[PDB]
Amino acid sequence: MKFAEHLSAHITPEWRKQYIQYEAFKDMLYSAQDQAPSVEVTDEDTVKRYFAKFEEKFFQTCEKELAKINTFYSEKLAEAQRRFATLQNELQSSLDAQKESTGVSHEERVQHRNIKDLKLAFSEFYLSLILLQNYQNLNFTGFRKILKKHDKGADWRVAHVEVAPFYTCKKINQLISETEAVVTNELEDGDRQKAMKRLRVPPLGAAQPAPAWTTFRVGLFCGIFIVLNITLVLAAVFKLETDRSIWPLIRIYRGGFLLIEFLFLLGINTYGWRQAGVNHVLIFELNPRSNLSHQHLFEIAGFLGILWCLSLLACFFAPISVIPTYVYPLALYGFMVFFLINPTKTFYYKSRFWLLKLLFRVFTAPFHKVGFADFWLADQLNSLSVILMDLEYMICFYSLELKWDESKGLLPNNSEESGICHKYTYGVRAIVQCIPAWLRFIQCLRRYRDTKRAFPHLVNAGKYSTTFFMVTFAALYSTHKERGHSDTMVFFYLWIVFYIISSCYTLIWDLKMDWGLFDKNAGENTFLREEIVYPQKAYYYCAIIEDVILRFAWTIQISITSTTLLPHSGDIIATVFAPLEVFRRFVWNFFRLENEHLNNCGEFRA
Amino acid sequence: MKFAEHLSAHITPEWRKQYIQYEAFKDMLYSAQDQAPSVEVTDEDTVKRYFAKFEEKFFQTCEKELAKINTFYSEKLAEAQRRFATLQNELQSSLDAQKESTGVSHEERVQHRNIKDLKLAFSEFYLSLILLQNYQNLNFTGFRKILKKHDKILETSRGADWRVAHVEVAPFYTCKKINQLISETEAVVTNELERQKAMKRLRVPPLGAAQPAPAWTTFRVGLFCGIFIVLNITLVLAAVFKLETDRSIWPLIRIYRGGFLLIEFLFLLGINTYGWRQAGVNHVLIFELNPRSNLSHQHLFEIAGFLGILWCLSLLACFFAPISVIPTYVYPLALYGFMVFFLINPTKTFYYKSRFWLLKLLFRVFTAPFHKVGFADFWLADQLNSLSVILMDLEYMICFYSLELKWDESKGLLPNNSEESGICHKYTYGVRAIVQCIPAWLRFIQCLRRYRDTKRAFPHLVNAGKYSTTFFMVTFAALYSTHKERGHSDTMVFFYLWIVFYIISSCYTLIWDLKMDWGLFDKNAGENTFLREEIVYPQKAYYYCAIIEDVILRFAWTIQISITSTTLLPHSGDIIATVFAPLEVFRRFVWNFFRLENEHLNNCGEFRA
Ligand SMILES: CCCCCCCCCCCCCCCCCC(=O)OC[C@H](COP(=O)(O)OCCN)OC(=O)CCCCCCCCCCCCCCCCC
Ligand SMILES: CCCCCCCCCCCCCCCCCC(=O)OC[C@H](COP(=O)(O)OCCN)OC(=O)CCCCCCCCCCCCCCCCC
Ligand SMILES: CCCCCCCCCCCCCCCCCC(=O)OC[C@H](COP(=O)(O)OCCN)OC(=O)CCCCCCCCCCCCCCCCC
Ligand SMILES: CCCCCCCCCCCCCCCCCC(=O)OC[C@H](COP(=O)(O)OCCN)OC(=O)CCCCCCCCCCCCCCCCC
Ligand SMILES: CCCCCCCCCCCCCCCCCC(=O)OC[C@H](COP(=O)(O)OCCN)OC(=O)CCCCCCCCCCCCCCCCC
Ligand SMILES: CCCCCCCCCCCCCCCCCC(=O)OC[C@H](COP(=O)(O)OCCN)OC(=O)CCCCCCCCCCCCCCCCC
Ligand SMILES: O=P(O)(O)O[C@H]1[C@H](OP(=O)(O)O)[C@@H](OP(=O)(O)O)[C@@H](OP(=O)(O)O)[C@H](OP(=O)(O)O)[C@H]1OP(=O)(O)O
Ligand SMILES: O=P(O)(O)O[C@H]1[C@H](OP(=O)(O)O)[C@@H](OP(=O)(O)O)[C@@H](OP(=O)(O)O)[C@H](OP(=O)(O)O)[C@H]1OP(=O)(O)O
Ligand SMILES: CC(C)CCC[C@@H](C)[C@H]1CC[C@H]2[C@@H]3CC=C4C[C@@H](O)CC[C@]4(C)[C@H]3CC[C@]12C
Ligand SMILES: CC(C)CCC[C@@H](C)[C@H]1CC[C@H]2[C@@H]3CC=C4C[C@@H](O)CC[C@]4(C)[C@H]3CC[C@]12C
Ligand SMILES: CC(C)CCC[C@@H](C)[C@H]1CC[C@H]2[C@@H]3CC=C4C[C@@H](O)CC[C@]4(C)[C@H]3CC[C@]12C
Ligand SMILES: CC(C)CCC[C@@H](C)[C@H]1CC[C@H]2[C@@H]3CC=C4C[C@@H](O)CC[C@]4(C)[C@H]3CC[C@]12C
Ligand SMILES: CC(C)CCC[C@@H](C)[C@H]1CC[C@H]2[C@@H]3CC=C4C[C@@H](O)CC[C@]4(C)[C@H]3CC[C@]12C
Ligand SMILES: CC(C)CCC[C@@H](C)[C@H]1CC[C@H]2[C@@H]3CC=C4C[C@@H](O)CC[C@]4(C)[C@H]3CC[C@]12C
Ligand SMILES: CC(C)CCC[C@@H](C)[C@H]1CC[C@H]2[C@@H]3CC=C4C[C@@H](O)CC[C@]4(C)[C@H]3CC[C@]12C
Ligand SMILES: CC(C)CCC[C@@H](C)[C@H]1CC[C@H]2[C@@H]3CC=C4C[C@@H](O)CC[C@]4(C)[C@H]3CC[C@]12C
Ligand SMILES: CCCCCCCCCCCCCCCC(=O)O
Ligand SMILES: CCCCCCCCCCCCCCCC(=O)O
Repeated sequence: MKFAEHLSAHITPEWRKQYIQYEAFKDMLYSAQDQAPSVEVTDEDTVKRYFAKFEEKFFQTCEKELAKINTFYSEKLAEAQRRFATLQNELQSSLDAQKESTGVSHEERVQHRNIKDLKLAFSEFYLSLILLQNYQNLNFTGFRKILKKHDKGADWRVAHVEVAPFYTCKKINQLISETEAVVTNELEDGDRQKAMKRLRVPPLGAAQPAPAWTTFRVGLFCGIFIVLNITLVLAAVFKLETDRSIWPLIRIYRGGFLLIEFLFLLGINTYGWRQAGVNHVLIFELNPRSNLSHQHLFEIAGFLGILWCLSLLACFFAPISVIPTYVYPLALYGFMVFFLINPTKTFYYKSRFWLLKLLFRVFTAPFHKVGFADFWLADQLNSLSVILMDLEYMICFYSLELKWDESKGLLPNNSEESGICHKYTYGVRAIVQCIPAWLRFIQCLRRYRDTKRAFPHLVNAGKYSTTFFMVTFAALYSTHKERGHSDTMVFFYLWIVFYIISSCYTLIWDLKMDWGLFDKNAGENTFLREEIVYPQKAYYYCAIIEDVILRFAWTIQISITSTTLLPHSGDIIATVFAPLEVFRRFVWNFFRLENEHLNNCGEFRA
Repeated sequence: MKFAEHLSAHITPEWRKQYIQYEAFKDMLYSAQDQAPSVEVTDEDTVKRYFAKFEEKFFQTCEKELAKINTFYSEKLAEAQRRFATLQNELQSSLDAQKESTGVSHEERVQHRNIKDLKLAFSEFYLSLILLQNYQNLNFTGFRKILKKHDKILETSRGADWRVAHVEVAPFYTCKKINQLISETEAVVTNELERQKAMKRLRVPPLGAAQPAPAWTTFRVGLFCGIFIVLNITLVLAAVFKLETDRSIWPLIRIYRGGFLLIEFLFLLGINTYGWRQAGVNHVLIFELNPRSNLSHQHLFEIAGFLGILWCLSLLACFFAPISVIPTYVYPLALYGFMVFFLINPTKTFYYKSRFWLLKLLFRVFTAPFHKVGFADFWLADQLNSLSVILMDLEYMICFYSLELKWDESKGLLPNNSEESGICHKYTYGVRAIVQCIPAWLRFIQCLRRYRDTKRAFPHLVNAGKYSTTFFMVTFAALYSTHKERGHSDTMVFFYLWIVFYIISSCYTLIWDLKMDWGLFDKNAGENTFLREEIVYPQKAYYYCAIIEDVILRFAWTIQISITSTTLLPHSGDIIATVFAPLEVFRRFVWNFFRLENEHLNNCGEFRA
């Protein structure tokens, strides 16, 4: 799209006559491409003459429009400071009239109407300032784009555009800060939240509502998913066979359910960030022009939910009666992976390719610098470890447990489980669960070796490394219970000895390094930090309590399982707790990204 | 909303200091509203003095706003004519540059770039002209609203004589020259710049009305559509598998066909209003709807999907028979009862304005002779002509729940046997006949009233014949059926008449559709073969396909009378009728698209005159 159509789409005609006429230069460039001769048509010396002309005429035209853009941004910055002076005098007059209502009622009612009217006045003035940054940054991007199209110029953009007064003058940016500092101290008399609520203008080309077609698709997918889920519940209640164990099916489909729930919660998270003002575009280093809003994620979440409901429903009662049952769980995940890769330039190709790059960089953790996106994804994998181990179990079941001859082999004939796949034997289960905590450990050590700062890159390393010992002790306990040694219970102690640590280690951390709460300076925000982006502190306290509970939720599992001795209690509690784990990650994302935006806690961009 | 907040929604802030600052006057009214003394507080003569001072002070304030807005529109209209002259100079200079490529390539490419750029120039010129029309009519309604609010508060009528004697003669309203300025813009663009494309770019959809519906309503439309689709599929599967194959499902089909027709009609009406809005046919003026707030296509898709969901659920509950203690014959009654309740809900929720407007329209239509027929009344009374099967199904359901259903049996909705012998589904007593002729009676009486009101024997009496043919059509059909029941010879002699009138009614109401409703086959055709001079919709293939579709569908019974008399299937007639009813609603949906266009263009109904 070459930053040509969407650029004109988000261009206001009011200043369009003096923006970088990118479309006009496109027309000139293609039209003069149409008259490119060959070696025989014009001699090589004349070819060099033609190319030298082309390049120098393009560069002098660029110089002319460069001078035009500098002239406009100089006059408009003089206008911006003149408007600063005028609006400052008007706000001083409003403050004097406030003193006429404070230090010395129809008059007071008129004065607060005037206060709100000037509030709207600096709102549209902030909009004009946003238009001026549009001028600046879109001019920069158009310069780069047209010049690199000509090149396909570099020392020209650097030696003209990067030093031109139309981008070297970052004061307009801090002028926006003035518009901030003028408001909060004078308009709101010290209220930051209402300021950022009113004056902060969402981008017209990015934060605009998504097309009604995408919202309709989201609604259609959500409705189909709801009805399919209801039909699935009824099918389980009635049409499901009660004489066969349904555990392999649950274990196979628990990963897909956890992934779809995660995508839906991530859509909610990105909506929350966008509304609260946390510019995750900069934090994630995403493309400012085109990015996935919350609806574009709800769409994929609903589509995959429909896909999972249909697959599970076909697994419940066979519709074809000639196709074996296991084909549905195989095909669902197979074409989910296909949709993930999808080499063709369709179905969110930009975001899918970006995610594929991120996954490749994360998985090969030690040999790559850790950005915020990489750390964030390798942390998200920590709470989605159930998906990885469930995929491992599905592979094991399809390899060494499933009977390919029997059509209804997915649901075992017997109601008892004795296969190797769901056991901790050989340590395979232990290893596939420690993968997410291995990537984070390696990434933390890489950050330490890249910044030579022992803190917090080494405390993070210990926090991530506790799970190694915890899982190892759990595996030893399971094996020694299988064999029945005297040391068995001893290993159990070590599990509980380390588990209560590996939760506390990830509980004093989530509340202090990630969420930044319990700050030394609190003031009005009890137990919180100085600045709270989100509206109500009740959300903050609910998040604290929820994380405190969910980091120890394993206590309930280890309490019921070791006491009640139900026919099948461990699997039930694990399957119940996995969605709670994903919910905990969803809650954590809000406050982690907010703190990263505010205090730059990760020291990523510095 | 008192035309205050939604008004503030559609107000460009750049002229906000120039319109009537309605909120300000709302504040001044509320001031002295809290400053109104009593008889004991101030004596009666002083009460009159205070009230008269209030009248005079709002009156000179209204005079000040009158003068300010008059001066602003005078300045803006002088600016508009200077802009018109200057843009005419620019556009004729573009004509000269065009002649450079025509009478006197990079130059031609640049010329068409300036052509598209100037097209944009008059795009925002049209936007500014529309803003001036806003300055006119929205401010007009602003004075209307503020003065009438003051009148109600102060129990006076001097505000009415003020608006009539100041605003109605004010230069800012009497000067309709800005509307003819838009007219000149359109004429110049059509003649010089470019009809279909000219009315496509210049015509700016209203910012407060045609703006896309909130995403929280498009989402609801999607949710309802998806639930409906899945429920529809589950219902088909339940019919294929879980439906009992020993009983006759005919009473259920007949009871539940009416709701399906109504929901399909509402969905097709949503499609129709989207088509009118996109094609540029303003249905707001023609239908006499409120320009500010009206139902867009999504607001109708929402109700259609919701009612489809409810119908599908009711049919499913009648199918699976859950709870196991509530009988099967409660679900259709509950569904139709709640539909009626939702139509007549008195609370100010769920499209209260639209529902009250529809209630008024239905009351005016059904008491046909006593009310002057507008376009809305004629249109609604015409819509029932293709929805008569719903009225027939409601009559059948009434008869079934009264005289044939067994209240003792739980599974009484589906009869024990597989044969039908009840009176309800027959033509006996003419109850199935008079119910069929109700929409025709309403239309016939409405058009006779139209004649008695305009004294123009045409086309108010030819249309009366069109709506009266079906009287003889139903009379002969019912009499033939009754005489065939007994077996008298004359029944055969009567049958001819039915078929005879079948080719005298469907023909008669065909030449009407293609000539006086749609207005095609006009004497002046030109390039538009078989069509009228000006066509709004893009492709003429749509028009020809519509002609073929209407020709086929107005003659539907030809197939039915061809099949039920040949195969002699035990239940061919009911199957064919149930198949044809949705086709009948589709034929009405197609007819609307072109009837409204012709009414907009040629004022064929002669309604607004
Ligand atoms: C046993 C049966 C159980 C069945 C459960 C199956 C799952 C049910 C799923 C429920 C619906 C999920 C999606 C609902 C929200 C859809 C959002 C959407 O697409 O609309 C956009 C919405 C409004 O648009 P606006 O904010 O004006 O524009 C923003 C510009 N980008 O803008 C927004 O995005 C903001 C508002 C929506 C986001 C906040 C609320 C999200 C949903 C909260 C949970 C709802 C219930 C979830 C499932 C039940 C479990 C609790
Ligand atoms: C495989 C291991 C199993 C464990 C789980 C691992 C995968 C979890 C799901 C993916 C991670 C969550 C989504 C990550 C993106 C979040 C970032 C965000 O808020 O913005 C969305 C992002 C923006 O991208 P954008 O700015 O449009 O790109 C412009 C490029 N110039 O755009 C995005 O949305 C980026 C992500 C791609 C698009 C949405 C996700 C598609 C996933 C398809 C299904 C995956 C199935 C995996 C197989 C499971 C089998 C068990
Ligand atoms: C991705 C994988 C590939 C796709 C897989 C196929 C699609 C999903 C699975 C559809 C399954 C449909 C049902 C198949 C029935 C097979 C036979 C059977 O066991 O019947 C179920 C039961 C039997 O009742 P019985 O009285 O024994 O019938 C006697 C027959 N004369 O009968 C009953 O209980 C009644 C039947 C109820 C069926 C409800 C099914 C609802 C969902 C269907 C699909 C909806 C999709 C909608 C969304 C699509 C996207 C727009
Ligand atoms: C045996 C199983 C059988 C299965 C059958 C089940 C029933 C099928 C039900 C299908 C329902 C589809 C209707 C839902 C469409 C709603 C679309 C919508 O609301 O989108 C908004 C759309 C674009 O909006 P925009 O122009 O951006 O802005 C408008 C300014 N306010 O604005 C619009 O509304 C305009 C564009 C959409 C409307 C025109 C096309 C809609 C209908 C297409 C056909 C649908 C299928 C019909 C059923 C099949 C039989 C033929
Ligand atoms: C009883 C006899 C049965 C035979 C059928 C008779 C009823 C058929 C359905 C109603 C007729 C179709 C609706 C006609 C609308 C035509 C105008 C149009 O396109 O605009 C929609 C109109 C605009 O209204 P608006 O401008 O918002 O309000 C004006 C004041 N501000 O707003 C509208 O949409 C107006 C209509 C009201 C809202 C939608 C319809 C709700 C009705 C609920 C279901 C009706 C159930 C009837 C009983 C059936 C039992 C068998
Ligand atoms: C407004 C009206 C009043 C309210 C209406 C109530 C809701 C609509 C009716 C729901 C009916 C649910 C099914 C009830 C079944 C009762 C038992 C029965 O006859 O079952 C039939 C079939 C075979 O059962 P069988 O195998 O014999 O059972 C053995 C017992 N262990 O067993 C089966 O049913 C097979 C499983 C398929 C069930 C498909 C049901 C799909 C629809 C459910 C509702 C969806 C609503 C979603 C939208 C809500 C809005 C968001
Ligand atoms: O839409 P995209 O896939 O992101 O590609 C477009 C555009 O592709 P097209 O040539 O097909 O229009 C190209 O614009 P130019 O720089 O060549 O003028 C270029 O991508 P390619 O050259 O590889 O095709 C560019 O860069 P990128 O793909 O890295 O984003 C990008 O345009 P935008 O950066 O403005 O989106
Ligand atoms: O929302 P609506 O039902 O259309 O009513 C509003 C508004 O009602 P509210 O007082 O509740 O805001 C009133 O505006 P005022 O004339 O009092 O300023 C008045 O209706 P009521 O007095 O009966 O409540 C008026 O008339 P109507 O309801 O007939 O339309 C109408 O305002 P609009 O005419 O601008 O729509
Ligand atoms: C993550 C996604 C791709 C799900 C993984 C599915 C694929 C990769 C896995 C799951 C089950 C697997 C099969 C399980 C068992 C056997 C039998 C063995 O003798 C040859 C390999 C073969 C045939 C495997 C091939 C790969 C396989 C199809
Ligand atoms: C560098 C340090 C801190 C981390 C190294 C992590 C690796 C080497 C650890 C983490 C989890 C461990 C496994 C946990 C459980 C089992 C099962 C047991 O019956 C044999 C050992 C075995 C298979 C362990 C092997 C080593 C292991 C894979
Ligand atoms: C008390 C414990 C057990 C449960 C409560 C935790 C849950 C329900 C709370 C804690 C954090 C909360 C979120 C915090 C902030 C926001 C942003 C706001 O714009 C919308 C609500 C939203 C998205 C909240 C939704 C509810 C939420 C997820
Ligand atoms: C209206 C929307 C929510 C869909 C309706 C779904 C719920 C309310 C329906 C669908 C399936 C129904 C159940 C189906 C079967 C039985 C068995 C018997 O004991 C009667 C009640 C009972 C237990 C029903 C109660 C209501 C029920 C649970
Ligand atoms: C158009 C909408 C309202 C649907 C019509 C439903 C209502 C009006 C109809 C449907 C069936 C009807 C019932 C059918 C049969 C009888 C038995 C008779 O001895 C008294 C009246 C009574 C009890 C009727 C009352 C009205 C009734 C409940
Ligand atoms: C004014 C004229 C032109 C139109 C009047 C239409 C009315 C009066 C007509 C139209 C349909 C007619 C009915 C059609 C069929 C039957 C059944 C028959 O067994 C007795 C007469 C009866 C019940 C008719 C009575 C009169 C009727 C109701
Ligand atoms: C083939 C014959 C027998 C029957 C088919 C008729 C149907 C499919 C045709 C006839 C009239 C047509 C409509 C006429 C005009 C419009 C308005 C336009 O903006 C979108 C398409 C739309 C909405 C058409 C859709 C298709 C349509 C409904
Ligand atoms: C005007 C143009 C389209 C001609 C229309 C012809 C139609 C209306 C005519 C011509 C032939 C006719 C059919 C000829 C023969 C019979 C057999 C008789 O036992 C019942 C009526 C029936 C089935 C007629 C029904 C009406 C009919 C189909
Ligand atoms: C499964 C049946 C679906 C019926 C309705 C489908 C509605 C969505 C069709 C999408 C077509 C592509 C249009 C994309 C336009 C956009 O995203 O702006
Ligand atoms: C049947 C369950 C539905 C669950 C999801 C419901 C989504 C819509 C809920 C609307 C809440 C109120 C907001 C209405 C806003 C509006 O009027 O546009």
